[PDB]
Amino acid sequence: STMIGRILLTVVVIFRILIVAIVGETVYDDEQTMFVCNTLQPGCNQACYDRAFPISHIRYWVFQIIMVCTPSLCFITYSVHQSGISRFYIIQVVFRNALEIGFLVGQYFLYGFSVPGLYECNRYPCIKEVECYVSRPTEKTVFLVFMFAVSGICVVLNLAELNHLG
Amino acid sequence: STMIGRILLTVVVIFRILIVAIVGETVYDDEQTMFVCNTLQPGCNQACYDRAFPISHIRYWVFQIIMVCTPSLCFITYSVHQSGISRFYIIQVVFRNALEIGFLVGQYFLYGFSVPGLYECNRYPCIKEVECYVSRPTEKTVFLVFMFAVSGICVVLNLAELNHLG
Amino acid sequence: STMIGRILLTVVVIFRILIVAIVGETVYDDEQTMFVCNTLQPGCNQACYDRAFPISHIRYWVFQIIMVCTPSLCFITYSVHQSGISRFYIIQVVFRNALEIGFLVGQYFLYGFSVPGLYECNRYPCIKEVECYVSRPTEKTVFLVFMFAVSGICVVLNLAELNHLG
Amino acid sequence: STMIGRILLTVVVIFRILIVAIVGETVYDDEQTMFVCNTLQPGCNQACYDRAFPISHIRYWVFQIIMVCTPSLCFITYSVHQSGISRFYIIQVVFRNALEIGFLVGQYFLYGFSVPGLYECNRYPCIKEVECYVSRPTEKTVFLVFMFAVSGICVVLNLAELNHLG
Amino acid sequence: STMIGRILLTVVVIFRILIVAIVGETVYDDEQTMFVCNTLQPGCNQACYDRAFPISHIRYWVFQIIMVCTPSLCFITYSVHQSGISRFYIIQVVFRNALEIGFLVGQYFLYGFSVPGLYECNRYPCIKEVECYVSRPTEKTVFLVFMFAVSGICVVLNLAELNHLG
Amino acid sequence: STMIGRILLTVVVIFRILIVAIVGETVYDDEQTMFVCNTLQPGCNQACYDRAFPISHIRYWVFQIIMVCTPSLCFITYSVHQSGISRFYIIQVVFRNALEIGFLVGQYFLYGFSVPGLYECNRYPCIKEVECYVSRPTEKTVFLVFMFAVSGICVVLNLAELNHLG
Amino acid sequence: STMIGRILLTVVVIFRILIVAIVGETVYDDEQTMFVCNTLQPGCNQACYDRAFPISHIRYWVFQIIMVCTPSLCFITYSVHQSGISRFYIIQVVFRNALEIGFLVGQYFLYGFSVPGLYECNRYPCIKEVECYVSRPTEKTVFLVFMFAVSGICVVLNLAELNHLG
Amino acid sequence: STMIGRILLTVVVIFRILIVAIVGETVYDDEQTMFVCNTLQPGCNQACYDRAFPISHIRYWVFQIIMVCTPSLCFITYSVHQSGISRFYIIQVVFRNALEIGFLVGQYFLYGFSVPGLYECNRYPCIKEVECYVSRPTEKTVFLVFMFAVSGICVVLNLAELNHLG
Amino acid sequence: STMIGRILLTVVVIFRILIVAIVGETVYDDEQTMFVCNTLQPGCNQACYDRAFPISHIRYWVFQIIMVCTPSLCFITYSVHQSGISRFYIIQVVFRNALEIGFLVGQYFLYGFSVPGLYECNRYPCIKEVECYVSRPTEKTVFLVFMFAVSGICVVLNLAELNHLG
Amino acid sequence: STMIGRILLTVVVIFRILIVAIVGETVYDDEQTMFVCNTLQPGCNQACYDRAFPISHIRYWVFQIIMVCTPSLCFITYSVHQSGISRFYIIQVVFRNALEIGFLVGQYFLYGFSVPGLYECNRYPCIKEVECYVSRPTEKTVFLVFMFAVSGICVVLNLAELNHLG
Amino acid sequence: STMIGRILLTVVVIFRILIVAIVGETVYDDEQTMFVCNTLQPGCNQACYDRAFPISHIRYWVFQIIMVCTPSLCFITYSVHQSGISRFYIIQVVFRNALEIGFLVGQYFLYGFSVPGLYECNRYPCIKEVECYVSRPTEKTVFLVFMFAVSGICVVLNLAELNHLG
Amino acid sequence: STMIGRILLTVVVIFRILIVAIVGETVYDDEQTMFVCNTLQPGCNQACYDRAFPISHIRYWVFQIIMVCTPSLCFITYSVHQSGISRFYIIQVVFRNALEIGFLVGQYFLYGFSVPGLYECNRYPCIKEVECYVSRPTEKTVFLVFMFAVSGICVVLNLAELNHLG
Repeated sequence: STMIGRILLTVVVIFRILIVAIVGETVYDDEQTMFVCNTLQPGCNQACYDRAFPISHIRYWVFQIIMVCTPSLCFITYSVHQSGISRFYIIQVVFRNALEIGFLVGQYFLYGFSVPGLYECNRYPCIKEVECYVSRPTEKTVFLVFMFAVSGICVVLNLAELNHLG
Repeated sequence: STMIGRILLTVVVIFRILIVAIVGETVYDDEQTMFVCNTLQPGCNQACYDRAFPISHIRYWVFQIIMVCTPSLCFITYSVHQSGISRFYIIQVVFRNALEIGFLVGQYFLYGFSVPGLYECNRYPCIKEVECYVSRPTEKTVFLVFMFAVSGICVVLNLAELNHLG
Repeated sequence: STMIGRILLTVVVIFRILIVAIVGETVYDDEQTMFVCNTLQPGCNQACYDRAFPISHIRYWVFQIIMVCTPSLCFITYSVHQSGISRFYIIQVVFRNALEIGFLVGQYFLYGFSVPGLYECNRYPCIKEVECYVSRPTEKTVFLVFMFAVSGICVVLNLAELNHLG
Repeated sequence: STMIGRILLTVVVIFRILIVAIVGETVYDDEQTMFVCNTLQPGCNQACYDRAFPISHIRYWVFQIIMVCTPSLCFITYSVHQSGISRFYIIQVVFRNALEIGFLVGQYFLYGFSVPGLYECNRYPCIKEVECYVSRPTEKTVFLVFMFAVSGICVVLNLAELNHLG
Repeated sequence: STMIGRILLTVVVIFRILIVAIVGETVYDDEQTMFVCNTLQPGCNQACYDRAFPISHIRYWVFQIIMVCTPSLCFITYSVHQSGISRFYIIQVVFRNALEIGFLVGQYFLYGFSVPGLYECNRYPCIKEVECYVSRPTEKTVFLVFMFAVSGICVVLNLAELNHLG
Repeated sequence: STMIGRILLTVVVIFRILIVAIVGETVYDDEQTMFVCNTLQPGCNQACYDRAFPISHIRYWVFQIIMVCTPSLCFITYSVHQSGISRFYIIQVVFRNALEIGFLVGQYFLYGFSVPGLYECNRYPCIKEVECYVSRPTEKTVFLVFMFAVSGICVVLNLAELNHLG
Repeated sequence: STMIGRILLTVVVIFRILIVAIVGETVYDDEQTMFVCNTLQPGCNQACYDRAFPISHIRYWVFQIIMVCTPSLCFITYSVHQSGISRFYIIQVVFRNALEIGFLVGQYFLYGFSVPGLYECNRYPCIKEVECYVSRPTEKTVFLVFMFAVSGICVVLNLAELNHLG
Repeated sequence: STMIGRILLTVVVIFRILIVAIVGETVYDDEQTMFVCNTLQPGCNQACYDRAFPISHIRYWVFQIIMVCTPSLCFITYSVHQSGISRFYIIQVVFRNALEIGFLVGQYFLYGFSVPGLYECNRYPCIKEVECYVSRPTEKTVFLVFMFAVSGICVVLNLAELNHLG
Repeated sequence: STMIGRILLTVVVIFRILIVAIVGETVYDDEQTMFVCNTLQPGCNQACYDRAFPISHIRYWVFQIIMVCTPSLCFITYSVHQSGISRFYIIQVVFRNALEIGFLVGQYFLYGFSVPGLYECNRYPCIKEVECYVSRPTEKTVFLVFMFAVSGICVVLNLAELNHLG
Repeated sequence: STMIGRILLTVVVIFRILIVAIVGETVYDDEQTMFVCNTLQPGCNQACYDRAFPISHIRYWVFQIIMVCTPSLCFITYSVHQSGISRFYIIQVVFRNALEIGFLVGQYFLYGFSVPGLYECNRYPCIKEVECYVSRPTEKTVFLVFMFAVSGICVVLNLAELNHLG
Repeated sequence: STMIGRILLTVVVIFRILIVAIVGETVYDDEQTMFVCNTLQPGCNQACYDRAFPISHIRYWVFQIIMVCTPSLCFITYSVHQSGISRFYIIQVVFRNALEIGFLVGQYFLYGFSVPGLYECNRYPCIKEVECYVSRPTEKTVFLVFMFAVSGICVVLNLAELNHLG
Repeated sequence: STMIGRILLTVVVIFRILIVAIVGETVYDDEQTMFVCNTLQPGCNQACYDRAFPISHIRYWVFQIIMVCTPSLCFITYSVHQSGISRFYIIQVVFRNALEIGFLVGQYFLYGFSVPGLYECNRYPCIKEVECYVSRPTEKTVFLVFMFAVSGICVVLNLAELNHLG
């Protein structure tokens, strides 16, 4: 039972990396070029876009992907320099669990579960409140849901292994 | 008879991957830049494009290509870790068959058999119904038909092998 | 006499692949951005471009290049799995001949021998007949002629070898 | 205690290089295309952009990354040519410390701790003072803070090792 | 004396290839985007550009570079298949000489020795004669002269070796 | 004393190549797109840009980098073919010195020590004298100074080694 | 009682003429210049304006004013030529009554009682139905009501006098 | 019976003059400013407008009005100079009849009975045939019909008087 | 004392008429051409202008001027037809008083005492609330105050005369 | 016979004045606003219009009309001051004849008999020769012919009277 | 001496009225259409024009002309009604003097002695201070000076007559 | 001889007034709308037009016409009030002579004898010197010459009469 867990964890990790690397960068290419607001004021588009999307999804996902694989690099470097291993194993497993749970919660609190098509903006220099229109909301919603599902699976597997070792 | 089946399956898979990888990404490059609607309303182009093409063909095809090759990766990882194999063989064959049939049916229900040149749009903020015009419909229709034919061939071969093993 | 034939065939094939790969993709880059028609109607440019150039030359050439090298891949895979070979040799030679002749005839019937500088278009929504102007006709004509010559040489060599074996 | 220091230093260095290389170049892509000032004067945008951002952040970071790894290259070349090593070791450690502290102080004095959204410009040919608007200030602020934190960690580790050797 | 000739020939060939490959493709990038004519007629820019520059310099140079190295590929393939060699050596030397002289003469007759800054155009649909303006004439003139000098050196060396063998 | 000279020369050469290769090509990307002159005359921008910047800095630097490493290639090819070496060593050292001094003097006479922000242009078809505005002058000035310093260091080291051998 | 009727009739007639002559012509001056429809189709504005306002109010009112005073001119010309008068008097009174009632009914059936601010148009070449926006609807509504009231008063007075004579 | 004929003729003449003078000049004010054709060719609007409307209606009507009152001026001048009168009376009546019939027939042959909303134009420099759109067709049709009716009434009355005198 | 009252009343009336007639019509000429709102929505300018200024000041003043002089016309017509006069005198004085007081109160309730420079508009099709900018507010405020003062003087004089007669 | 000559001369003169005064000024209103040339050069329209039409037809006709009636004014002033008359009569008749013949010949030599629709212009700052397009050529041709006919009639009558007096 | 004073006063008054009436209204026609400010802000032109020119010169001059002739109208009406005259004469002379002096002082305090070509504006919604440019400053300065001189002459003459009567 | 002088003077004066009044005002209508300069600077057109044409010709001519007829008005007013006359006659003749000579000299010194088609302008805010283009130079030159000739004739006649009286 615990034999297949490692295989499934590795396959899920590789799948997530490949999906993020091959396709993600071209959905978000024209995010700001195709953002439009109903106004004649110079500088309102910049402020309203910056308020609507403080950090892009793809930047967050790349950062998370790189950060969640650091314990393995530390373990490999330690083993290479050596050339209490179980203590290092346990510590790295715990750290991986904590990092993954933290990142999942942060994603939920940053983005939610959908991308709406309209936005209401009231930042200077825009006069009172204006309405702005988003590009490709449906595809971005699908991406959000898919990423959340994959991260949940990863968390479940890590908890399973942690409870297996005891 | 069953000897040539594996060779033909491998050749078809490689051919599909190469065709999708080398040429597909540049037909769909200007999909939204060359989309135009007859109107003066800001934000109508975004809504009508999003309603006409919820998910691009190329995204769907890349996802399908990556997803239909996961059982082989699982088998290879299992064999590497080992260094009832027939049980794994049978299970992976069954899973491949199911995944391919599901993806083919999903493609048919998502896209149909052609891409029309005109589109009729009635989404907010567009007033009543408007007419929009598509880029490169004929080439996209040819691509659709070619992909459907290749996927059908793959399904036929997988069913043949499944019935061969028994 | 038959010794040099194989060398010349290989050199011609490699030359064709290199020529298509290095230079072809940048002549056709701006095909639709620099296409213009004399009109004020929205959507007329899309329809007239789609009617004038249903499939781009470069797409056809890439498809042909990939398709005409499949018998070699099948032969290599068969030999690798084995690790009546002459029957496979004869069959693959025949198939290569048929594929090359078919593709040459298809090219002739699709494109002809030149690219004109003006086009007359009468497709909806354009009112009556309009005149449109093409980008880089002379270079494209040169490319067409060069490709036809190379394909003819390849056909001649394949027929020579087929008659040599008997 | 001193065993883990080298591992952590190497991991931090690799992390910084990867973060700068993979994501940084695409945040700053449209820095000058999306810079706008409220005026009708030709040439005012160029002058005001040049005054606001004399050197881009990414150029400075690439230069610093390349410059802080030169002592290692010198050491490797010396060892290769040889094929008082401790004297070279001490000297290169000292030089690395000095370079890192200098670069950190220079960053602080060049950029500060945030990127504001508005800029006030009074350079010829602009008449009196004008107001200009910046692109993506929040993301750039986050990047600044992250880079400062990483560089501080590196400085702390280098000082720790220097005091360890004595 | 004949020892250094081969070394100088190889170095010159590699230098020419590197110069053409690294820098040439970006001087000619905006050739047609920055071409302008003084007129209000739609379609006049296309016709006048096509008449002024039938084939780009870079296309011609790439074709020549690829074509002048085919005898070496034939010789290598012959030697590999073998695993009267002097007859092949002599024949390939003669063919190289002929190809290089032909290409040099063709370049001279196609392009001349300079690129002027103004062009006078009288092609339909332009009314009578119009004046058009070229991009980056000085750099292109420098490139032309440099390429001519290199090709002349190559021709001289090939003739030297041909006379050396006798 | 003469041991470290070779190491420092190699490190400086590699540093210069890396700096030119990684960052230089993107500072000069928009040189002509963001060049503007105060006028209504068609064709004046082309003439004034061509007069202000006959050859780009990056082209000159790439050419110099490639040209100053040819003696090493000649030496390596000679050694490979051999498989009076000191005569070749001395000759190549002398040639390297001459080439580097010539290129440094040429740079000084071509470009000077700074890039001004305004330019005064009086070339046909511009009427009398006009004023034009440059993009990113400060960064280009910094680049100029840095390159001059590096080249001076290289010249000093080469002269040192030449005097060392005697 | 019948003495004041003639005075009131004359005063009302003069008042109507003055009101129409002095102010009416400048409310309707920009009727078609400030008419706008939401579309990109050439020729749609003309068709939709022509369908919304077949005849301008001011043209109708001028025609009516001129036509309702013809019997007086006929009577004056008859009297001048003479230089059964009661028969002419009765006949002209009857004709005036009939003309005024006919014109009032025609106005009601042509225009109604208000001018709306939006219009829905479905005439060729407009595609399907479009929305258009009117200029100065409130003032035109006030004018309509005022004119109707005045005409009603005139009709009442004419009927009163007709019944008075018997 | 013949007494009322003169009165009715005078009243009709005055009515026609007043109608033409007060209202006609402002319907045709924007005839060429609001004329539009679907094309990008300079000079096509001028040619197509000139071909569609060689002479404006209002010019023709003013000319006719002035020309049909010349016999009265001649008669008055003759009487003033005198200060066979019946011969002059008869001659002027005949001339008036002839002029009025000629002008009515000319109007019918020049303009017809309606103004269409679309026009098809094939004059140089327009390429092939184009479609153009007219301003205020309905009002102009009403004007045409009204003028024809009035002129017919005038002709009938003149013939009546001519037959009365005998 | 009562002798000068009539003279002052006549002079004030003539002064008001002259002031309104000579200068008023050219202050309000460009009221709608120079009205601007900050928005990209078609049709918002029309709605917001119509809501801000339902009836122009000049139209109201012309109507009032014409309406307040009708009793004099009635009196003159009565006297002419006659060719209890005191009863008519008293009645016309009373009617003039009532009309003037009513018009003054109506002006106060319609317009107030100033014209502001900014307007806030929330009418369909404008999205939420927008800001619009007025032309020549100061001059229009001066006009308003001047007209109010003149009308007040007229009312005072009419009341004085009414109380004088008793 | 000579009695009717004076009447016909007066009627013709009055007719010419009325025709020129009422209609002529509005055909030529938009002469320069609707003049267009195919070019991008600033200032070419002004030069080409000034070269095509040095003096407008209407200016010439007004000048001629005023100048040909001066002898009558001189005669009237002489008679008024008096309050050899035949000598003045003869002299004024001769002067009128001379002035009319001179003006007719000048018209013929200035304008010819038609107005063409296209014009070829080669004046600075236009580059080489350009093509320009005229407004309302047919109506202007009709006007030219009509004016020539009227002037010819006037000349004939004046010569008739001159020969009558003897 | 006092005889010529009245004649000169009348001539000066008539001259001033004629000069103001015939030419003044067309210098100020395009005051706001040709007013321009260097900015991209909507609504800044309106505010800055309103602040620079609160009341137009021509409005002030028309008001003054009408107001300074009221005493004569009062005197004429008094004389007509009469059909102590010296008391009225003296009173009207005094009132004329006071009105003229007041208007001259008001002109000086409102406008000064020149119209500058540049204006500096700092009113909302303009950001900080902007620069605006005036139309026809020199002609307006000449007009100002001429009007001041004429008014001064009038004041001098009125004072002369007042002192003459005593 | 002196009898005809008065008649010719009156006729010339009336002719000049009529010519200036009927035609002059419409040649200069579009003087500033059709003035263009080759530049991108806001405010340069205003400054350059104001420098080229400080006072319009028509304003100067109207002022001169009004000013040269004041002595006659003074004489008429004196005669009317009277109802040494020769002293007034002589004085007014002298004053007329002086005024006419002064105005002619002023015209010559202000305008010269022709209007050129190009203008060179160097006023702030224009950068250095720019070129501007004038509207209708030939017609304005003709007008200048005609006016000068008429004024010269008037001066000659006035001097003749002055010498006649003695």
